[PDB]
Amino acid sequence: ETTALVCDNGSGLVKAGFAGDDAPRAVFPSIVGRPRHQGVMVGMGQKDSYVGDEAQSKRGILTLKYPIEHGIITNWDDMEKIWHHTFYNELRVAPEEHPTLLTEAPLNPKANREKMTQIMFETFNVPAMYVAIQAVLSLYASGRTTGIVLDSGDGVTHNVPIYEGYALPHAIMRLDLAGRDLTDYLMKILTERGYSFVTTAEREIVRDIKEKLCYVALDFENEMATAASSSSLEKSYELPDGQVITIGNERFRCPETLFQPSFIGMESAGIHETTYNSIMKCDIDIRKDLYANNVMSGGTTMYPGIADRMQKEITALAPSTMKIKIIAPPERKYSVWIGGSILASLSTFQQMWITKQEYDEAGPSIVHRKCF
Amino acid sequence: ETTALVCDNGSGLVKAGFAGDDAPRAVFPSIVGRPRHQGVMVGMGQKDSYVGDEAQSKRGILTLKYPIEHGIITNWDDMEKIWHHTFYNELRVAPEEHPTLLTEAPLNPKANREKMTQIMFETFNVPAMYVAIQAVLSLYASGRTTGIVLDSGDGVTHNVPIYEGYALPHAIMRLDLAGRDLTDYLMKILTERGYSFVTTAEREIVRDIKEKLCYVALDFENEMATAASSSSLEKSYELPDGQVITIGNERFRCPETLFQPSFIGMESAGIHETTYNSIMKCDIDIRKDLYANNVMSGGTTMYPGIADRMQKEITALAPSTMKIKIIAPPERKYSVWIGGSILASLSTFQQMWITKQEYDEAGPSIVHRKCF
Amino acid sequence: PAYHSSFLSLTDVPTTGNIAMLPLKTKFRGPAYPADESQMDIIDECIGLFRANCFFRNFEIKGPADRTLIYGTLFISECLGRVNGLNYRDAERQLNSLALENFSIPGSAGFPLNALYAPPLSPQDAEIMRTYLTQFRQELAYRLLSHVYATEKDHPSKWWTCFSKRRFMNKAL
Ligand SMILES: Nc1ncnc2c1ncn2[C@@H]1O[C@H](COP(=O)(O)OP(=O)(O)O)[C@@H](O)[C@H]1O
Ligand SMILES: Nc1ncnc2c1ncn2[C@@H]1O[C@H](COP(=O)(O)OP(=O)(O)O)[C@@H](O)[C@H]1O
Ligand SMILES: [Mg+2]
Ligand SMILES: [Mg+2]
Repeated sequence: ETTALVCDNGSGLVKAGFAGDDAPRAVFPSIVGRPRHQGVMVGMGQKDSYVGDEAQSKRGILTLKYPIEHGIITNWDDMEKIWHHTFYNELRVAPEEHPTLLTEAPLNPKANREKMTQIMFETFNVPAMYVAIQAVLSLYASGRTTGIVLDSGDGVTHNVPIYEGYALPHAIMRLDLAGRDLTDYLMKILTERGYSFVTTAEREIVRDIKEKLCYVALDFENEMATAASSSSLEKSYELPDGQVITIGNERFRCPETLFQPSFIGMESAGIHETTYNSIMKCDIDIRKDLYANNVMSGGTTMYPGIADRMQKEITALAPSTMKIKIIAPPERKYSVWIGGSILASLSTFQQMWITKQEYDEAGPSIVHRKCF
Repeated sequence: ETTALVCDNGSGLVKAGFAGDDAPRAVFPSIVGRPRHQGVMVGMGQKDSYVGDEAQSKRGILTLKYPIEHGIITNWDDMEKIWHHTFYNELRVAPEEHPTLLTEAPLNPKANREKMTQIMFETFNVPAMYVAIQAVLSLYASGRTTGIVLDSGDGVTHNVPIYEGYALPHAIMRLDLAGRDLTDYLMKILTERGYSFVTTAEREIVRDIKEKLCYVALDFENEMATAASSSSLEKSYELPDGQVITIGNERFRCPETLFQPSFIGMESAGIHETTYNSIMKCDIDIRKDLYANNVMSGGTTMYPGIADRMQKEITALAPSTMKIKIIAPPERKYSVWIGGSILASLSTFQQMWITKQEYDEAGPSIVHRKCF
Repeated sequence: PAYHSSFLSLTDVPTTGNIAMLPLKTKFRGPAYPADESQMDIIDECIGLFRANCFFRNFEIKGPADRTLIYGTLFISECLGRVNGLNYRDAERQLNSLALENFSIPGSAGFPLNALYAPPLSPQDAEIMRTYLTQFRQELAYRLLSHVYATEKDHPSKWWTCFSKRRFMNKAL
């Protein structure tokens, strides 16, 4: 086989490309657009739908509809059309003669996996693929073979403790709070200052604001005390229309929701406390590397000042007699892809695909008994 | 001159080395532990079983299980694996190049010894081997000729009284209470303190606790009474996780079971009383010599303060006229191996081997014919 | 003890270090030039002659083809020691996994037969030797699996695995 495609099916973005390298050959938001206007002027082929960067650019007169909600696909038609876009208009390769690599969050419904693999078989006529949890891909990106991995994507945040060469399925825990919920909370709290953001285009604008302005509080009460005399923390940003805004404590109050999920009315421990609980749920001995290897992946885990806050929280919760260090590579966006490409390029993996020949009689149910 | 392997496959450790060495050069726990997790991780050549120090180090995700139960072999395949490890990965000597010297507890089942010699001849193709007794080798290592040898290892506790040369076979008393039972009792009595240890890894942890935080009180009732003013009795222990343990009367209560076997529900006399019973089983003349020659042995007898208590109890039991002397060499941990190495390098011994041709022509009953 | 590879008489055969680049038939990927489909290749003759070579204890080498035969014999001994008591699909999985493992090569410290096998001359020679040995042992394992289950499916034939404990030349991978 010449090459092997790897398609990181992210909840908010899409990562794709060939094996071996690391640079993403195709990155674009996972969005399908539907126009919501008459369009009196007629000509040059007014298409019925827009995807990717084209939809992102033309969002002015479009309704942006995400196809994945909390790591679960719910718009299968839009999803297969996005996959068509990825394999034709972005990678410019024929899917009929290349193995694929798909990424799925842990604890996802089995129906999602079966229908994904059956669609990839039938609609695309692909030789084989694999469905691996993105935690092991993050671990490959880190290069090590041991340590709990905190993954915080756009829809779902999950932790997977993996000791040397073995994983603990009973200790795997996930949370339904992620970047999309953070964006929604930021959009809600911006209204306190009078700003209005309701349409999905305004949601994208708020997402960009969170992208390039927000940061994690090292000490929540201390920074509230500092913001009482709000003179330096205030920043500014320009909207696409042209009018300028100013964001004060809302800059760091919205990513604080990760550590206090009660802000958005969810009863659940923060990311730090969930990581601590997942580690303590593990066996009494394997906790060494689990304290000493906290691999953070995902786009949401790249706020300017999240690593130190997480380290402080875990140090405070855990016993003081042993060290806790946080691993956070600068290439944190694409660690899942890097791990996927490394796994695909491994020689030992060449016989662990789910080939079409075996599917010809096994059926879509083979995915659970082959990938797990 | 005629170097021979000396393998003392004790119930808790496998002490091995060449004949004539001052101390054994191969000591490691007798544990074979398979992984108990799915292990979705691929690569790194994850083995299917780990033996010895590797198993102890990886015990975080391993199902450790001893292949021997109270001196009797119950996991013959696991014991063959352990023997292969000892011969190749630890001593690095071909089995068919040097003879071996084994030990087994008195009154053991005959099939155990028969299968032991059968395996070591059929499988490893060793030239010759001998099956001695732990008490005899302890007498060798003590540099004496008479006296009753109290041997208490991980598996079983046994006394073999030996006069000048001659050993009385009708006065051998064997008691199954041993270090593993003491460890189990320690696990049970740590629950009442609050700390819970369940799995095999926690069993190794509590064995490590007893390794260095336990002793035998010279007096029991007074020690328990003065434990009420808990000042100089308890002292903390650092658990592998990081939280600290604090054991009080548990320090000396779990080794007390040796002298009071009723704690674990056994209608048997303690070691202090069974020694006197074994002495009284002998003839009326050799008892005076046996009183003044008490050879302590085994790894269980390394409790700081056991010799004094044993001497006091035996003095109380025995008539007050003659003196009771107890022998506690500082190196009595490896006394059986020292005696085996001493015996192996003796000129008269080469006629006492079981040559390969003799076994081939005689079947597996030659060990009963010759060894004992 | 006079049994030797029939391809030691080959002329103009390419070589790396002191190991011949003998032709091989396989469905795998590697540098070996495909051989005729109606002949008696190196792997087939090595498998056929292993059951008699593993009993000798004195071998005199005549050329690089003998080195290839010795390497094949060592791999066959290893596989027979590993394939014991398994299924068919599990057997192919385990043997492919062990064959693809990053093993020791002549010129390295871990090679037991470093005395007889010369180190590669150049890094390119080292890499071509790497791929040659990988392809060779992959195809050898495939052929051995094909031969040993010639009668049943769910269990290895005990006649062919009774040689597992036989330790050919007392030196092997
Ligand atoms: N530097 C950054 N600052 C703030 N947020 C970021 C940054 N980089 C990425 N994000 C957020 O991370 C999200 C992308 O996560 P992604 O890697 O797509 O997860 P998944 O692949 O699981 O969908 C985006 O919604 C974005 O808001
Ligand atoms: N210093 C010590 N203090 C307390 N217990 C010990 C000490 N050394 C060894 N032991 C106990 O002795 C046991 C080992 O006995 P061992 O000498 O291996 O007997 P055998 O060789 O017959 O198995 C271990 O289970 C351990 O709990
Ligand atoms: Mg993701
Ligand atoms: Mg012993």
